Amino acid sequence: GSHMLEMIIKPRVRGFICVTAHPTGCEANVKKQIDYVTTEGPIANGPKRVLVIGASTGYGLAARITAAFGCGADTLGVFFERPGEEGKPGTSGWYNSAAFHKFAAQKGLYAKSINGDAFSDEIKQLTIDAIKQDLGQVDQVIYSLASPRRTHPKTGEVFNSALKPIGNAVNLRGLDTDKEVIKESVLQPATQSEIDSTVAVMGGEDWQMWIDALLDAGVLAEGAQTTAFTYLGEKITHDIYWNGSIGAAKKDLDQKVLAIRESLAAHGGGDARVSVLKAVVAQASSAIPMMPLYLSLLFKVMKEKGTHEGCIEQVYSLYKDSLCGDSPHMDQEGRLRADYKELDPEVQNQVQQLWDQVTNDNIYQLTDFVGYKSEFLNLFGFGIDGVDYDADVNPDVKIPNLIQG
Ligand SMILES: NC(=O)C1=CN([C@@H]2O[C@H](COP(=O)(O)OP(=O)(O)OC[C@H]3O[C@@H](n4cnc5c(N)ncnc54)[C@H](O)[C@@H]3O)[C@@H](O)[C@H]2O)C=CC1
Repeated sequence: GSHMLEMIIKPRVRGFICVTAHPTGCEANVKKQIDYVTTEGPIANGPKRVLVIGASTGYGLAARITAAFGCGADTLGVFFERPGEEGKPGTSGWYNSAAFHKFAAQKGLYAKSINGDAFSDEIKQLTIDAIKQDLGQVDQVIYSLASPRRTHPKTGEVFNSALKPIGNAVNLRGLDTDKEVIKESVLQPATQSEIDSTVAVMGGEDWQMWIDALLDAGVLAEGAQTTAFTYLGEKITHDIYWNGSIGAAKKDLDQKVLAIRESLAAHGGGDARVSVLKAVVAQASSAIPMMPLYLSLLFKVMKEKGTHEGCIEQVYSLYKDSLCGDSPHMDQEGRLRADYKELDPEVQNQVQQLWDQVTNDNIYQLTDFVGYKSEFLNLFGFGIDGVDYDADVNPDVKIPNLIQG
């Protein structure tokens, strides 16, 4: 009885994290993103040998799909995910990557992945080995890591990022998605070590080490390109993302990209850019109470303007318009911008006006909290069209050409 080895997978939410994922729904999600790309059409003169660091979920997964199925690229992915086993579904990023390999093979595209700590030297060396063996060199490096912690590869110190303002304490409105209440909480300012720790985790050092180690090993093509993804947002979240501990990390990136750009533009006119993207629902969104509230408001306002979109729409445009096309959105620091429709003055004015009217009683009249909840479950493979959630599945979905570090 393989009924012993298969199970019916449902969402289990503990705190504000979904601790299960559905493999069939994750596959359908990857397919939906692939189908969006192929419907929009090919992207000309894109890279053909692409390394994506953080390739299993969210924006990194969208970049891998865009590169592969939009630009026709062979892709090498790096991520840190949990395989499935009997009675214990793996992470959504694992099932997403299983689906990616499946569809890439169907279309005759190279797909290899490395599972391990991208902050470590050992994973960087395994990645170099794969490029040498399979691709020779890569002509694009996407940096799309998001982690709350980083083990420094030389010293072994474990750094933890902090989500805090700098200077004064601040009162931040948020939405508790477990109790479904509007709630304010006071965040204390970050200590200097909380700033230093957040810069170490979320700044540009590891990104630079990736370029540094790859160069020393000679696996970056001429005219090579690299970009790191980030969020800047506007006033509502600025206490954190502009002036806060995370802001300090983003000030690291605007400097590191200049050094990286200098190294590549001497290498046959390569280029490097910080790419700024719009706010989306991500796995960790519900645990930062301000984001569910902001997203629920932003979604409703942008839907009323016809401009709501998620990861694959964002990154397809970034590739088509900025990384590979001739209508880039450069800003004054030299950042590629894909977030301009979120930062529409009228959108922001409307969100900021609704921000100060939303209460426990009008949440569903003033916001798209419904949409937030649906898109959050979607991340883990739940609520997808055409999926029979009553059918048993084997949680141990395997991945060919998966290098375990
Ligand atoms: N979620 C959002 O609203 C926005 C996010 N971004 C940027 O997008 C990038 C990706 O983050 P998200 O898509 O937000 O969510 P995400 O959590 O979906 O992606 C995180 C990725 O990093 C990988 N990862 C984490 N720790 C790792 C480790 N130690 N070793 C190897 N891989 C590891 C995960 O496997 C996954 O592939 C980040 O650079 C973030 O700043 C930019 C704009 C908005």
